Amino acid sequence: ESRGFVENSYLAGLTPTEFFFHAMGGREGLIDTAVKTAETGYIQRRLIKSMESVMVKYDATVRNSINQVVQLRYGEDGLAGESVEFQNLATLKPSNKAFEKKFRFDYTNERALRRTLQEDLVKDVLSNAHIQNELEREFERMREDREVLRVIFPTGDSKVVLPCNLLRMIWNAQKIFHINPRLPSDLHPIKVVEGVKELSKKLVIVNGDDPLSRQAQENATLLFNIHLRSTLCSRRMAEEFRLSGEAFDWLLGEIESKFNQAIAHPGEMVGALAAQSLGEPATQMNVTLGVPRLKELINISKKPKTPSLTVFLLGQSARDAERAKDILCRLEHTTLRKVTANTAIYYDPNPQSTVVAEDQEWVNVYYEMPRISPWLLRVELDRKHMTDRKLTMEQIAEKINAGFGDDLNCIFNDDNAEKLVLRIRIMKMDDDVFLRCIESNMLTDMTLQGIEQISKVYMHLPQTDNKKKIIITEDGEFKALQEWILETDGVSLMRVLSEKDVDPVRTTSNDIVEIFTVLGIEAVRKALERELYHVISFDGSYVNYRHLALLCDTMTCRGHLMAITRHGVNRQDTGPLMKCSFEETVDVLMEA
Amino acid sequence: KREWNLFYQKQMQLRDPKIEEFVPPCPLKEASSRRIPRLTVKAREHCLRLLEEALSSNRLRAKAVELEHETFRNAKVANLYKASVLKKVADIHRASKDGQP
Amino acid sequence: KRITTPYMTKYERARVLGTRALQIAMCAPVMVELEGETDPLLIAMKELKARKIPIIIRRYLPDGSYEDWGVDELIITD
Amino acid sequence: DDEEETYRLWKIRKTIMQLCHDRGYLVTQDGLDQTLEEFKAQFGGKPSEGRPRRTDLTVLVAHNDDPTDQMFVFFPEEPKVGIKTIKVYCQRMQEENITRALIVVQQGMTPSAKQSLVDMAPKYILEQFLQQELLINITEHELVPEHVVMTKEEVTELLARYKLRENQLPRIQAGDPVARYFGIKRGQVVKIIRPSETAGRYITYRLVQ
Amino acid sequence: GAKKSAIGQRIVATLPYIKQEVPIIIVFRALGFVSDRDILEHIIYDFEDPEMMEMVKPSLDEAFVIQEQNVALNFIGSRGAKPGVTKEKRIKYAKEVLQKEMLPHVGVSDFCETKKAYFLGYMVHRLLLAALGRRELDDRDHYGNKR
RNA sequence: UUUGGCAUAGUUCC
DNA sequence: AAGAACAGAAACAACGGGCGGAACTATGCCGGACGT
DNA sequence: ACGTCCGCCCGTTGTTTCTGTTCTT
Repeated sequence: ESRGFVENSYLAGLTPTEFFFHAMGGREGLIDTAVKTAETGYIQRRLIKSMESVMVKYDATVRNSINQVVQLRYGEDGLAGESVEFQNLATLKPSNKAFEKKFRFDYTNERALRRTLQEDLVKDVLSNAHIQNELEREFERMREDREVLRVIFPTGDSKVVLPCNLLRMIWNAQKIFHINPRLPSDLHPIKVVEGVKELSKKLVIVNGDDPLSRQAQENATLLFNIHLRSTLCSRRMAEEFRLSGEAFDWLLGEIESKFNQAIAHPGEMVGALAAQSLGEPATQMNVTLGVPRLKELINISKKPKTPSLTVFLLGQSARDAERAKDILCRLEHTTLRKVTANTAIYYDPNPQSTVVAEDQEWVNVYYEMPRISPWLLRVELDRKHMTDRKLTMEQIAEKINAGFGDDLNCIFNDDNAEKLVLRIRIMKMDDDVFLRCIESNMLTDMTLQGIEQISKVYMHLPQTDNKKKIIITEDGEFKALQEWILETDGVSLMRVLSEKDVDPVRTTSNDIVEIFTVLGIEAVRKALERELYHVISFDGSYVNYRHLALLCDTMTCRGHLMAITRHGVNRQDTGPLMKCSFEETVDVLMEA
Repeated sequence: KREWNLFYQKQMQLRDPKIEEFVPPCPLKEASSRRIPRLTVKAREHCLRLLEEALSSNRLRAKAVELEHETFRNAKVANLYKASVLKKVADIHRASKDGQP
Repeated sequence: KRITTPYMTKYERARVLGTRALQIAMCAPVMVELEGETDPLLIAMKELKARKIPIIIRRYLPDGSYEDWGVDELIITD
Repeated sequence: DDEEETYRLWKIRKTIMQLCHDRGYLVTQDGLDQTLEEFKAQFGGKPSEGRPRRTDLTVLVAHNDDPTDQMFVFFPEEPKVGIKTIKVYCQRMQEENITRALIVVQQGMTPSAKQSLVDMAPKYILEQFLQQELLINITEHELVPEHVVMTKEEVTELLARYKLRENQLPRIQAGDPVARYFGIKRGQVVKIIRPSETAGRYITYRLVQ
Repeated sequence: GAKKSAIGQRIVATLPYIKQEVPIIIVFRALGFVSDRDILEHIIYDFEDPEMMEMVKPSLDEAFVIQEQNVALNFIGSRGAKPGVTKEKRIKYAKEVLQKEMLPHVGVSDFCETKKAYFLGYMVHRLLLAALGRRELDDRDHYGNKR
């Protein structure tokens, strides 16, 4: 009750303290509503100015006002956004045995043949050999497509967005032609195979006959052709759908018509479309997400508000907590102040008669078997922090020797005694002021362990299917594994990647400038797309991938990061009249 | 700042007489070698006598020379080699307190 | 050798319809027998359906070239 | 430590072997795949006061299309490589009749040395790689799609097919990490092959400029 | 650097109508107090506080040079709105500022130094208490701190 | 059947 | 074994431009003194 | 009765500093 938990409902009413606390709660909502609007409008305006003149040319390429290629095919496939639908691939997830049983078309049992295919067709199937060779080649092609799919889509996601809804088209064909599923059909599986092969030739995105053009078309229609073959497999047609001749012909005609209608029309203003599509969710939008994150990603800064670096471990460190904690120790910065307990500066010229009575025995043992200055620098190390990081006094001593050379002296006790003692002596320029500078440097500059600029490192098991490692078993399924993943504060990507027992493939940060300077421009494009997808989908919202790809390509087209500001807008070699209308009019005009 | 290293090394030059040379002998292995930084025959015999006293109290001079020569080979400078020999003497002292051979 | 798409895009359809309607409204001959219609936009749509609009669309490729497609030759999608 | 220094030398050597294999030079499978113990045995498990002294690890290898065109991989023993070291290396290249060479640096090179490397560009080609930049292979990172260097015959065919002037392609800086990995000069065009979410594959092109 | 690293924290005062900052001991001396014992009587009320004494020590280490009221006033007045070409006028300007624009609410008469010193010592003492984590920092949105 | 502007304040809608 | 002049690269400090979209009422103000 | 004088971020550019080269003694 003291900190504001309203026990009553709106029907019973609120006691005065709960009334005031509720008003304090609602004020925050009013403030956020009145605050987000201007920033959202400004972000949308900047995006529109950035991509206002990007168009789809009659060449089918996507070019800006200076005829510089942005995408060779819009959305990497050449289709329009408003004509595509969610669909499932249905050949990626099934195991080996299930996949073979569902897509093989056994022509040997012959009782399933008599039950599903007609009598005049079963004799043909059992007699011919060219038919059998074609039917085996079809399954070979499907297996190769399955492997390609598993490479393209790790983590086993079937859901995909493709232009023609094949299952609903099949349902419509069944209802239109009054197909009875309880009777054998008159569809020849060879007719099915030949029809699909001929159909795939009429779905042309890249027109040409050179090897380059044929390769471009294959890349442009690979996924849809894989889906088409998976759906119109002959065994699936014979078992599940049970179509007929005229039904199959109508289905092929409808597929051609819909694919041809779902192709992007030249002249579209895809740049402005993408700007609006990515900026309209902004008005409804321990790290930063939402409007501030979008602002940072659009105008890239070298100092993000909450830099982070998710780290994946390679082997037994991923499972066993021992090496996990060991890597956690290796990757976290730690100076001497993090472990020291207390320090003091004494005046003790006598090696034997020591002002401090604790060090007597071992300091005498050290001095008995051999100038120097009479002053001292006695420090005391906290036992809890000393033993937490698995540190050793010999390690601290050798680090001090490396850091200062042999112009210092160091004598240290061991963990046997309850008091762990380090004693330092030097082997204008007066001693006391020099020892205070030695202590101050040795406590804020020592860098015993860890990587500089890496402040704090967490260590927690993942709970999401994108931050988990997913493998493919020997039986072909997808199995999800839980392995320890780290999450640091502060970024230094190169050192963490170079560290022993750290996975150099899946390790990633969220600083775009760092990704650039370490991995190039294509990696920065992919990472920028992933960060934008994460910030957009945190709210559960959906935005078509074409708009994300267009924004990322526009930002990373010229080889260096182009922040969407006056700097990036005027860096383009465009006409002065486009730049004058944006964040700098008179200066640009007078320069030109 | 990197100005600290310049300040520090200036103050240590201002801390000159010449560094003392090595002199060859001794029961210790390789004791004629000048290669260990700041080492001497007297420091090696003092460490060998410490190892021999600890092994004799636990109980032979061969084991004492092996512990000294191993530690003088592994340590960065003779001042750390002597401190690590005294650390091995303290570990033998915990073994004798535990009654272990 | 023409490589541009054989369909008439929505923008080409809109501009052709607007220009043909303006031409009709400026007292120009029609290429179809109007069955009672009087609105220039309706007559232009009827002509487009009949494939009798006498316009050739000049499509500019980005490399400076161009292609002339008659309305009769372009598949009318919508 | 000696173990850590051996590990760093081994990792640098392995990455350079992978780099040469990608650049088309002729590196055998056994050279490509060496275990840490095998490297310890072959060239010293003790670096400090041991056989591997950042020398004798230099690699001379011949391109698969021309045994006459060969490349060096030098390991300076100095944390700051200098003008005289660069002159020594260029003298060795001149006497061995070698055009191209790599130089892995402990910490860095002075700007004078870098400019003295740039000056002899038509005479000789030398590249600087830091010790930290080679402990990992940036190409193997999953964020980095496959890059293919395109010949000037394919660039011409591509330009003719799309009717593009080279100004109209996307660009990639000559200081890019992958560009330095492949050793690409200005005017060459790289090809990017990456899988796609909406098409299944997408081939882009970048101009080094 | 070495000297800044050893000093750590120093206490400075931004007097009005003065070009830049002034160390606090300089102002206290300009008020007419010379002995470190007296200045610490004005600032640290209970001398059995070694942490407070150590915190104020680097501020007193800036008094190694200045030791007299005349030179302290000169140092203060050197940084006026219009620096003078003479020295007596600068010293008179320094005294005028310390008598007219520094803490007007305590007093403006001739004998107000004995109370201005106490109030400035209280300001420094409260700053030390804030730095030691013994009192909560104020918030501007608290409505007792408004008019 | 002819045409003032600058500033400030309040309010409506996302 | 020493010294000087020059030059390339970098740390810190100061300066300048940038900051939502529409719409509707009302009220005050647009320079001051002077006498030949 | 007119006419004269009087509140926060981050891209540029400067200043200053710190090492490397080459010639000479």
